[PDB]
Amino acid sequence: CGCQFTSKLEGMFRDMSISNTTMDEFRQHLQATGVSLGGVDLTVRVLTTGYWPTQSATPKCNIPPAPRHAFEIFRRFYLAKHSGRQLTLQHHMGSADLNATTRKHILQVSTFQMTILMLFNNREKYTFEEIQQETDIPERELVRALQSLACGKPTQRVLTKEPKSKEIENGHIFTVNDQFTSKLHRVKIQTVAAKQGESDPERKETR
Amino acid sequence: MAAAVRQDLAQLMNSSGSHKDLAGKYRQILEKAIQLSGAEQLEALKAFVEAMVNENVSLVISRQLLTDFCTHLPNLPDSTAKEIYHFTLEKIQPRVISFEEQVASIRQHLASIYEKEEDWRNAAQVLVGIPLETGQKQYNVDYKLETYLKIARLYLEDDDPVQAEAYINRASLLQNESTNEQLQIHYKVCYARVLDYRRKFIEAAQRYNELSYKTIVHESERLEALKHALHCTILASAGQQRSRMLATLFKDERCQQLAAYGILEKMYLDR
Amino acid sequence: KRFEVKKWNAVALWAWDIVVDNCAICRNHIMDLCIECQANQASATSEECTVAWGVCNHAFHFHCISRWLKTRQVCPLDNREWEFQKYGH
Ligand SMILES: [Zn+2]
Ligand SMILES: [Zn+2]
Ligand SMILES: [Zn+2]
Repeated sequence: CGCQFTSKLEGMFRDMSISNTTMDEFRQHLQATGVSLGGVDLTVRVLTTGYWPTQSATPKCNIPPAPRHAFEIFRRFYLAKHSGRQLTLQHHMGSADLNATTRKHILQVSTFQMTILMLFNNREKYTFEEIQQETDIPERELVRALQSLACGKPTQRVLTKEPKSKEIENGHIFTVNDQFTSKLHRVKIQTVAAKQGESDPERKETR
Repeated sequence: MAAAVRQDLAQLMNSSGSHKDLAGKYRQILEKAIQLSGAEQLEALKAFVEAMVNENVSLVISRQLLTDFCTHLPNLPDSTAKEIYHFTLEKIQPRVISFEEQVASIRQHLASIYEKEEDWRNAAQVLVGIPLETGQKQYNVDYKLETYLKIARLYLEDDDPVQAEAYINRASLLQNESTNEQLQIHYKVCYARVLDYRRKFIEAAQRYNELSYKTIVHESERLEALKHALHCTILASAGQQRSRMLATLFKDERCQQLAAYGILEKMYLDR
Repeated sequence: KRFEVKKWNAVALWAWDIVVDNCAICRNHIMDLCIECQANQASATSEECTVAWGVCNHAFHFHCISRWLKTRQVCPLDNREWEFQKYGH
């Protein structure tokens, strides 16, 4: 090809290069002490806005506490040793491992349901109203993220509810089941990425 | 009796129940703390602030009780309440991304208090700290314009151009979005003041002359703006633009009213 | 607690500002016109002279770096090196 979006790919790969350079320099940073904890095992990445698009709107959702501390530390570093540019927060991407606890099976949360798990860490037995009122949580993407732990789950359920039903209600309580059958210590719930057909909307807008 | 208030707050934090009942109990505790005075009231309100920012307390409960606390404080005079304002401003950092209306109100109140004690430097420092750009509260254009205007006005008497120049830049950036006519007039007055201050006496004279032929501006304020235009024109770099401005200013009769009437008469009529 | 977060794989986006209050080719300012236009009036039509932003985030008046690309040479910071990523501050 020529140079129209080959530069877009150049920047895309530049972003990965800068991400790994930042990863190794940050590893040197936490090798030299680190004061408090909360940065137990973190993987923060540096990507530019001119090569990774926003997606829809640059959302402004909330952040879980350990992720809050990680984002604050990364922002302080980027404003201290990479000054001249400020970060913008968005909510579409990422992942995390949720250490649950007869064995200790570690879960996986894709940056959306981990706010609900934050509210549960504070105190569980919440409901849809609790996670929609005190979270500043987005639209039905929230429903898809939440149904991952409860709806359509095999016999490794980690977020059980009393009103057993297919459709989602409002006043329904969440609990936890140990589920010793889930011997896997890195069980993940990959409800996202169900298809890759590129639904008409995005195709039409980019056309 | 601040220890009793702190113990009650700690016990209520671990209590389980409906949101309305907990909010009412916490509001009663806050009212009891306000009824105190001196160091006891200071420590009780500090404990209340610490409890509100605590992770355990509900989001709605925390935000609403901080709002009520911030509304009750202006009743207490300009005193150690300012110290607890600083303490609360420092306190809001784990939840500074969830709610910022309380932070913005605290910053505005602290800036007003500093302006009361002839302190534009510290009021400017406080009011700069507002995160207007974020949009996570999505402040309407009028509020951002008012905040930037206040910072620019504060910086004019603190005498620090660089940051006020950038703030005027951003106020102009978001300026062509706002609605209020009186706010626009105030912004134009402040911009003309900035132009007069920096070196832009000719541009300040132009802006003041443009604002002089207005209606909503007070006749006294219109006369003051015209006097500023006249003084800027006299002090401006003497050239073609200054000559044209002097010729234009030789038409207003309220120019003739002013004491510098003779001065620009001498300027334009050549001597 | 019953659930505890162990890892995180966040993606952090950033924006480029390097806000300053000066120019290069006209030596006046980021805003408030340039050498080739001087005043605000005299056939401006809402002042058709804005700030141009490059891919490297350097900021000039559009007219300034436009004539820079036109007058001396086009090779220095050509379409391969200098892009046009924004118009206005
Ligand atoms: Zn220019
Ligand atoms: Zn021009
Ligand atoms: Zn450019």
